[PDB]
Amino acid sequence: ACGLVASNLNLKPGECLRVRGEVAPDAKSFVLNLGKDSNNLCLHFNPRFNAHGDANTIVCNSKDGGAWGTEQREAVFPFQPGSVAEVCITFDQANLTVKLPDGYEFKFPNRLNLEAINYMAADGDFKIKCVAF
Amino acid sequence: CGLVASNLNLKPGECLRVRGEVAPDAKSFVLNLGKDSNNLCLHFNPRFNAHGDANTIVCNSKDGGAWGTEQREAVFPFQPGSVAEVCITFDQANLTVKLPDGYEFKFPNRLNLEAINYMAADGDFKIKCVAFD
Ligand SMILES: C#CCO[C@H]1[C@@H](O)[C@@H](CO)O[C@@H](O[C@H]2[C@H](O)[C@@H](NC(C)=O)[C@H](OCC=C)O[C@@H]2CO)[C@@H]1O
Ligand SMILES: C#CCO[C@H]1[C@@H](O)[C@@H](CO)O[C@@H](O[C@H]2[C@H](O)[C@@H](NC(C)=O)[C@H](OCC=C)O[C@@H]2CO)[C@@H]1O
Repeated sequence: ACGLVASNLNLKPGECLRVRGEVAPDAKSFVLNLGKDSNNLCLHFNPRFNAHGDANTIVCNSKDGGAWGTEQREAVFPFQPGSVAEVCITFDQANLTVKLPDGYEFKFPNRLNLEAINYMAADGDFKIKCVAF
Repeated sequence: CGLVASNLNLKPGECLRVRGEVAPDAKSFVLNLGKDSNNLCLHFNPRFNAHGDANTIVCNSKDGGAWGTEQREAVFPFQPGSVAEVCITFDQANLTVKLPDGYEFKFPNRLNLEAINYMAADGDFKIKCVAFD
């Protein structure tokens, strides 16, 4: 499903983007995309509950000029179907830092050259309740 | 200009809460709501000192790119250099706009929208949080 799209976010390095949403009881996966536009993502954040052959795995990637980068997976899955979850994201030139429920945090390399994050899109089985910038 | 959001999927009776910062030198700010940028059920424009108005909220609609007839409100609970929250709901007949300090007004739903999918900010108001109830 296609969810909320925001543009002109003007999120600068060090600033925090917070997103709170409801994970569907029968959720299979959801996505938060961040970057410049739909073809230029410094972060594709994709928790997979049960999707693409994956169970309870966070998949991350980038997209540069339409081209998917090299996927990476994380080793903690602090999401439950049928619950509210918050995600908090910042960045600097080297990395995005993703803070999750249950104390967990990880970094994903920043493979694009964006001065600010201007675009966010949410998709899949996560109903956005609040965005704070 | 400011934040633009699409795919909001706001339905009748649901509450959209927008918090932000009114600039210290504010002259005017805008929240636009509707289907898309050409079809606005609400152009909400507090004018501190702008476009011929002092301390007046101007409201209008836009239907297929054409501005409607302006409505001016009777109240103005905004100050430059402050934080302010605006809360909006709608139904068949009207948008209801709840303002700081207990003020509220109605603006007719001229386009008869059954969903609000688009929001945009402009002017001397920086959005800091958007919430959906
Ligand atoms: C469009 C879109 C969003 O979906 C794709 C996106 O989530 C990317 C992120 O990298 O992954 C795509 O699926 C991958 C899948 O993750 C890969 N799995 C493994 C384990 O590496 C897969 O690998 C081949 C199988 C060993 O390739 C697919 C499709 O590209 C999402 O489709
Ligand atoms: C585009 C855009 C955003 O700005 C315009 C928008 O707010 C519309 C909404 O109807 O109003 C435009 O300004 C009017 C202004 O409301 C009028 N003021 C008065 C007091 O009638 C003005 O009248 C002539 C000057 C006293 O005309 C302007 C332009 O139509 C905003 O430009």
